[PDB]
Amino acid sequence: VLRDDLLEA
Amino acid sequence: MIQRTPKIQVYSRHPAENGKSNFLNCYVSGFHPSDIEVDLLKNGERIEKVEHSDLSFSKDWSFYLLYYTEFTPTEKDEYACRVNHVTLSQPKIVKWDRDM
Amino acid sequence: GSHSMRYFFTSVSRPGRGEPRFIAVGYVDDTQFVRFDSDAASQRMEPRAPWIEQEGPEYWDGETRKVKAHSQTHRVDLGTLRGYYNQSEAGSHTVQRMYGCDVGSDWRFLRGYHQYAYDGKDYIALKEDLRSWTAADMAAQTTKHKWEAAHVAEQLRAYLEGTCVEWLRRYLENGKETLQRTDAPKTHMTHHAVSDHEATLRCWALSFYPAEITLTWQRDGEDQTQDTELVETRPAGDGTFQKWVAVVVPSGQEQRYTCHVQHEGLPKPLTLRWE
Repeated sequence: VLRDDLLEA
Repeated sequence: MIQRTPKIQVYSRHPAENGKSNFLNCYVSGFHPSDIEVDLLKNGERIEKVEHSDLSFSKDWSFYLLYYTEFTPTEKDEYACRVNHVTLSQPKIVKWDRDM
Repeated sequence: GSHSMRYFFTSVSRPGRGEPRFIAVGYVDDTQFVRFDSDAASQRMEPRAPWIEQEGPEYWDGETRKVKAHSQTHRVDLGTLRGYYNQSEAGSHTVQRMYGCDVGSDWRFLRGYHQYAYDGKDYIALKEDLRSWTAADMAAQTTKHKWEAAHVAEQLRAYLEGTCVEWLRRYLENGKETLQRTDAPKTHMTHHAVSDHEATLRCWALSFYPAEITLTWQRDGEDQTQDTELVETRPAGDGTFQKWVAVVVPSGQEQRYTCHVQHEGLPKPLTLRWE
């Protein structure tokens, strides 16, 4: 399962 | 903008014998960037029913793909893979050798 | 033995017109099980292994939501990084991301990973402790600061030690028939005369899984690397892998040379002799 959220760089 | 040229292997899925059905593979790897043109040829003619794997990459960030099609090796027919990439001045063509 | 779950993401800007081309693939060990392609019609995460088809519609709805969100993050990042590196709006650039987790033989969390590249070079990576970051250059120091202030590492670690492992354990169980089966290499040797006086011996390993393998030649029981040749391990296309190593030898002296094969699927390494 994918991570629920990715923060922008 | 580091560009790495594709490494190419052409081979069959199963040990080949004339007249017997098989799959022709062209494995391209080690390249960057990802845009790439890959065709399989039968006696120079582009084979139309050709599929490829989903784009992925190795730990050094270079990309790899597998292109493939069903085929039936014969005594006279030449099979090959044609590859063009921004790193190449013109398409590179690699012939299928039964023993490699 | 350990097992791994990894997701690989590639985003490529297309400045001329429109959003980046985005491709996501998920693997358990050497087996791809899901994919998303921004250019495909479905606009859905799609199955690529039978055992993931066990998951119902809620699974696909969930993964699709997240992977679309991932694609937006990467599109924004391409914009941001173009600015950090003072690049024109004209060129095409690439972001790549890989994250995932391993479990050990005890089926417990072993390792976590999260790494990020720009134009095929390291940009920023989570360290082995899952608590801090490695920035490759000064642009990446900016991202490092932002992620530290936002406590990204702590949220990532929770996912890697928790959710990530738990689903990996589930996939391994559901796909046990293939994911947990080792396929030992089918091995053989071919012989080719290259002259009246020399021959090539080629030692073949076929239909093996997982990909990791070691093939080597010995002469009279010592390793031989001179006058050899050895192709990179390559996919057969049916989920297994292939490799060969070759040596050139004086005709009639073939019996001196042995091919040695090491693979997880073999309780003991194999030794082949040209008979």
